[PDB]
Amino acid sequence: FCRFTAEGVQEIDYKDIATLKNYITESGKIVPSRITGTRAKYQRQLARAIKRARYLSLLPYTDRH
Amino acid sequence: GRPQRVAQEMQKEIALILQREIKDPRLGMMTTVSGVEMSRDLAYAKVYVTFLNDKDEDAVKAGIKALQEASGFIRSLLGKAMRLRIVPELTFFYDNSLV
Amino acid sequence: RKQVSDGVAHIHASFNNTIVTITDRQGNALGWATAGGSGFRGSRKSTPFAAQVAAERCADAVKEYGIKNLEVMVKGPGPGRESTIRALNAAGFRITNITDVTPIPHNGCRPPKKRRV
Amino acid sequence: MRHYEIVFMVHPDQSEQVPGMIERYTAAITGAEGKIHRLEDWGRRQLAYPINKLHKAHYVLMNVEAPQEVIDELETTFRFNDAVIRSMVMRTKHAVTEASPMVKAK
Amino acid sequence: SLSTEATAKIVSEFGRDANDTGSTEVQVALLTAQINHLQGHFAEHKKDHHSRRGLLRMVSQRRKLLDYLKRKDVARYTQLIERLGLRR
RNA sequence: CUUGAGUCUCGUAGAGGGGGGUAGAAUUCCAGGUGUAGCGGUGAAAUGCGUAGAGAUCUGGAGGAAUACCGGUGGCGAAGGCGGCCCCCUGGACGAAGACUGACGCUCAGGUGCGAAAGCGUGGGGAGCAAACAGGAUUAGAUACCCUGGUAGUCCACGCCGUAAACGAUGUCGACUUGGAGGUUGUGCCCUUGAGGCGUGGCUUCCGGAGCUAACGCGUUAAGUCGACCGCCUGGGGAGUACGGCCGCAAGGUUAAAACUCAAAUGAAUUGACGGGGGC
Ligand SMILES: [Mg+2]
Ligand SMILES: [Mg+2]
Ligand SMILES: [Mg+2]
Repeated sequence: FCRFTAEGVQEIDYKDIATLKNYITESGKIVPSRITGTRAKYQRQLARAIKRARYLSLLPYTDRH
Repeated sequence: GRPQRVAQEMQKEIALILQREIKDPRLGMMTTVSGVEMSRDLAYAKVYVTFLNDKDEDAVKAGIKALQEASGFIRSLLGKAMRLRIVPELTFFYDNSLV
Repeated sequence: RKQVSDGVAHIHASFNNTIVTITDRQGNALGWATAGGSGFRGSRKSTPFAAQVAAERCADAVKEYGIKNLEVMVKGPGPGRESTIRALNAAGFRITNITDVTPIPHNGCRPPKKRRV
Repeated sequence: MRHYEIVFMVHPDQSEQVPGMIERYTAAITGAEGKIHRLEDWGRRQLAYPINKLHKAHYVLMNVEAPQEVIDELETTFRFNDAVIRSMVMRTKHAVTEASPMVKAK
Repeated sequence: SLSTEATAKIVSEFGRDANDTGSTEVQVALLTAQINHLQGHFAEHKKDHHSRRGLLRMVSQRRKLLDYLKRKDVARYTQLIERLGLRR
């Protein structure tokens, strides 16, 4: 439902933890655009971005760690 | 085939799909299946599932229909999970596990 | 001997087997309950009722150190696991939280073939 | 030289050399046509997940149009050296000199 | 693959002018340079058959051009073949 | 001659490829700690396995293997196919815009490659898994299925091998002809403008008209209309066989008979019966 387009970012800087946290569950699983209604490329950009931030320790693989 | 024997194997498969593969969970809980009652030839499976939803038909009803509404989709799931030509008809029952 | 007062137990909510253990707050698990160990075997060890009754074996160790709080974990989706949690609430020990921590991998381990009719 | 955005952390405890090693690293940048288009440090920040049983790692960032080789020895250095505790190196389409979500909080 | 700058250097001499970009010569020269860049990749990466697939797509291409040129003016062909040091 | 063809410049997405890194779970092992009486197995046991203290828990390590969510008609590809993150190398696609070249084309026998898994070779490597084989649970054919183990294999590197229902069971290219709903990814315009309104490309999907089809259906991503080239078949069984060649180290593949035999083989649909089914 065109919310990333409202933000206006064709390329999403991955360092945006606040947006990433909304797209991340308490477990840390990525919510799909089925419910978030985000377009695929951003969906694509976010999934790769979450892993790299997770590698940098910005995002938790899972709280249990 | 032999229903009382295949029941143990099917219950494990039913639990795995129920817990990790849900996106319309009115239960929103770890609902646990007490038992299953497959017919001869496994044509019909009766799944008796208890609800971690405070054991009140109010919350339980939300899921049992949710259990029934997504059956064809979940049918595929269990239907492509034990190489079964019989995809069991799915039925759901809150169990009075507590009396 | 030494009081802990902050209960922390580990259960193994497997299908064919049902076993709880008592743990110290800093790991160091101390004492345990095996429903199979009660003499229940086969279907009887797996019965949800056996898991519910196994509370007394867990309770006696908890009573020896007199621990009260409840921070316990569930690993494995055992049949009627919620009923076992109800039995722990029926006991009336103060409950702080229960953790649904069935371990999920990334598919790294190779699974073994499923059994067939 | 080509664009990059680079971030790593040094063990928080070894922060004595953290201010100098940066430019001591940019010795490569400053000494091999390194056009550092931006650099950021954030300081000790609690790790979301512990790495090597460590917490509050010393966060730092770099933005350079750098040649193919310099980055290599630069990261092998990190691969070589041990004060650093984890590393990362990613190419960027263009140079980024805008407040980053870490600093933009300030 | 290439650098636009190398393509511009080839276009300036092989082409009559910078705009002259379709001339068979200006075409085969670019293909030959591309093959040389791919050959360096294959020296350590023999496994990368997938990239070899394109490699074929061009050696044959000029091969068609050569003929098309050769059947058009051997004059340029004759010099081209030796200009590009090919078919020696 | 320039629209076919192709180049340049501008981008643009993509599990494309090759290499090298690297992460986190998981599993096993090992370390400890605390902590035991079991444990796991079945329908039940057996089988396994525990006071050496197992089983459980944390803490640690080692190893190998694979990359959850995302993630799906979603892409990438000639196809087989491609699924953690990073970097190096590299193929192709596409849009826009303009120029350049000027028929530079298509198909392809022969040809040369490409190539799922298992398999062969050498040396590797060894989590987990699992043919073979092994212990307990047997007689309608138990020769068992089930559990307990388990080597090769499964991974690597280099080799061979060259087949799979390698399947859209639909050769390649080009042109022509009603719709609608999607997806995807371009990009123009016009709205501030998201959204919105006009577009306009690419690719993909589901209906579906006409048309075609034995029927089934197909249906602008035609099985409609056409064109060009290639490939193939001629009742069924014997039979993709004997044998000969070729290839392969083998395994083996490839090539491909004939003898004899028969009145059908066989496709789609249709109507019913039954049942070891279930709803009302
Ligand atoms: Mg293999
Ligand atoms: Mg075949
Ligand atoms: Mg296939």
